[PDB]
This record gives sequence, structure tokens and C-alpha cells, in this order.
Amino acid sequence: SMKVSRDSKVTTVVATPGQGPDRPQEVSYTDTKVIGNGSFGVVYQAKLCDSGELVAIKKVLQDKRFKNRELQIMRKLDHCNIVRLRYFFYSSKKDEVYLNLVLDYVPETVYRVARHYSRAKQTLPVIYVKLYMYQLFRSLAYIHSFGICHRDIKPQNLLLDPDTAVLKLCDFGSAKQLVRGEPNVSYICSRYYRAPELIFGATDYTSSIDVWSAGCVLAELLLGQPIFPGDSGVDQLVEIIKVLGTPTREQIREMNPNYTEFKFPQIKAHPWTKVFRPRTPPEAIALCSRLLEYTPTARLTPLEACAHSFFDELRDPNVKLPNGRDTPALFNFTTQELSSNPPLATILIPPHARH
Amino acid sequence: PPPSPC
Amino acid sequence: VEPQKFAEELIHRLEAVQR
Ligand SMILES: Nc1ncnc2c1ncn2[C@@H]1O[C@H](COP(=O)(O)OP(=O)(O)O)[C@@H](O)[C@H]1O
Ligand SMILES: [Cl-]
Ligand SMILES: [Mg+2]
Ligand SMILES: [Mg+2]
Repeated sequence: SMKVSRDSKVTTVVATPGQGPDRPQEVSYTDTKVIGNGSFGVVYQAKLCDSGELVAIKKVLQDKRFKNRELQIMRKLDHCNIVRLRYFFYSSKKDEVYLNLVLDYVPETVYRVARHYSRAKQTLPVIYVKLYMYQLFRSLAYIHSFGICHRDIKPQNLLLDPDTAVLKLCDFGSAKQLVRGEPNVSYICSRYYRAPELIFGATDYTSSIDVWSAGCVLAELLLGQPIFPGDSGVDQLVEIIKVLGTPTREQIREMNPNYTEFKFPQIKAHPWTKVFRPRTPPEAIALCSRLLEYTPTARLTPLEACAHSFFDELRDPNVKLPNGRDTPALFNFTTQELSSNPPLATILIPPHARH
Repeated sequence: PPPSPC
Repeated sequence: VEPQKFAEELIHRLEAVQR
């Protein structure tokens, strides 16, 4: 029973807060406009009558043919690099129910920012590459500590407040808690960002597919375009092979045992320093090569990636944004974020951040 | 690319 | 998606780009 009255047009719903026990409260908003639309549903921007704050309302159709875990997954998430779920409510495809997700509004994405630099024929300054990638890895370290795999990491899903340079991970419609022993769907993740084991049709993959996707984002930011484009899986695997070289049998086995006995032509690897421009920082290349690995267990964990030498500049007390402001909060790690590897705290929390 | 079926 | 059919396509493509 959505009451819609006038003040400016006001919409009133009884919505359930994202955290804690379900205690629904009346929420009023105004100034509704579509900021996005697709076959999944509608996305609106609105203004909360009470606080005046801007929010996004992601309206998604309750598709009973597929597993809908998005709500249940977002409700347990609370992190500075993951978009906050403020409230949710249901509403009325006649005779069908829609889920409404009220999130913090974040004005930009990594994709849109990167596209500015591409059509300007400029490279994204390394400092932003460090900042955006670091925060991505933090959010991954967080969701992976719960056993949650995003399964759709890509620039369009990385929200940015470019004033504060804060990155927030969004879109958990593909996310799932992976359980060793229970099969998963292989046709997941978006084109350009699909890990090789997924292309080979593995159903037993792990959270390390998110790390591969992140490696593709990193490479994209350095390159100015996707590193592994292609319409189909074979198209993409060819691009991958053209960079990494043909995977060995042991590597093929780590991805998908069912392909171990085919004789693939042996293509030589293209050295990473030749893949990127000659101005590219060595440690970015090093980090990227440790993310884009055939063998899923050989890839860095998100927490290990944060500790990589590429992000050393961010651990400098004197570091500052090009606009003049300070960097976001980068060192406020919880025991949960560090649960995968507690001794990494020595590196991740610099001395000046201890105080 | 949707999640798994039911 | 049969492994045989997939590998067949992949092998064909790799031969073409093969130096
Ligand atoms: N909280 C938000 N604030 C502002 N814009 C958002 C927000 N969430 C999503 N968007 C924008 O709407 C687009 C779609 O959001 P998303 O959750 O990824 O939907 P979908 O699952 O259909 O891809 C995003 O690419 C993003 O640009
Ligand atoms: Cl070759
Ligand atoms: Mg999305
Ligand atoms: Mg989605």
C-alpha cells in the first residue's frame, strides 16, 4: 500500500532497514527519476524527505526461475567499500512482485571515469589506479571472508565518488556463497572479465575468479581498453592465450580436468612489459602478472594484493589527492578483514596509522 | 549471465 | 557444451594465429 501524496510529489512506503532485526519504518521520498533501465528492472534516484540525502532505488523483478540471493547477501554486508543498503521494500508486470533496494547514491563509476580518459586520449593517473584497485581488493577481502563470491566484477560495478575518491562495490545479483563440494553455474561473470576456468566450463570454481576479474580491471585502467575482448568464450580464451601463452597440462588440469587430453597448439607468451605502454610502472606490471594466472590457486588473495608493493604510495603519510584533499580511510582493517592472514597487518597498517 | 536455475 | 566440440573450435582458432 504505497501512499503517494503531494508536499512536490511525495512517495511513502513501509520499508525494512538493511541491518539488524526486521523493524520496518515509514520512509518518505521525492524527486524520483530514472538514472538507469534494463531488462532486469528499473533504477531510480530519489531524495529522502527527512534527511534530504540522495539515494538510489534499484527495482528488480522477482524472477522465480533463478536463484535470487541479492537481498539476503546485501543484508549481511557492512563495509566502507561496498555500497550501503539503507532499506528494502516490495511493490507492484501486473500481478507480479518487485523488490526495491534503497542504496546510498554514488554519482560515478570506474567505467565512466575510464571512458573520459579514453576519448581524451589520456591515461588515468597512476595514483587513481592505485586508489581504485586497492579499495576494490579491500571489498573483495571482506566479502571473501564470508565465503561470498561476487561473480560479476567489472568497471561498471565499481561506484566512485570522484570528489573523495571513494570506491564502492555494487551489484550483488550474481553473488553467491561458494561451498566446496557443491557445483555452481559456469556461465557466470560478464564478457571480458570471465576467468579462464569459467570459459572452460568449470562448475567447481572458487572466489579466485573475482581476483582474475580484478586483474582485468587493473589491466584495462593501464591500457585504456579491455585486455581480453571477444564476443564468445573462444574469442576471449584466444586473447588470453595470446598474452599468457598456451596453458600447460597441469594448468589446464587446475582449471578443468576434462580438457587435459587435447593437443592445443603451443602459442608463446607475450611479455607483460610489451603488453602495456613503456611508461607503465614496473610494480603495476608485477601485480597484474600475479593476478592474471591460469592456476586459480596461484593468484594473489585480495588481502595479499593490498599488501603488494604497487600500493606503497598509499601507505605514505604525506600522500594526497590531486584535488588537494586527503586520501580516504584506507587502514581501518577489522579482525574479519584480516581473518585470512592476520600477520599481514604489519604491512597493511603503517606506523602513522597506528595512532 | 543469470545465476543458477532452481 | 561438449569439451570435444569446444576444444575443436579452440584448436582451429589457435592454429590460425600460430606463428
Ligand atoms: N547505489 C547507486 N548509486 C548510483 N548509481 C548506481 C547505484 N547502484 C547502481 N547504480 C548504477 O545503475 C547501474 C546498474 O546497477 P546494478 O546494480 O549493477 O544493476 P544490474 O544488476 O542490472 O547490472 C550501475 O552500473 C550503476 O551505474
Ligand atoms: Cl606463437
Ligand atoms: Mg551491474
Ligand atoms: Mg546484477
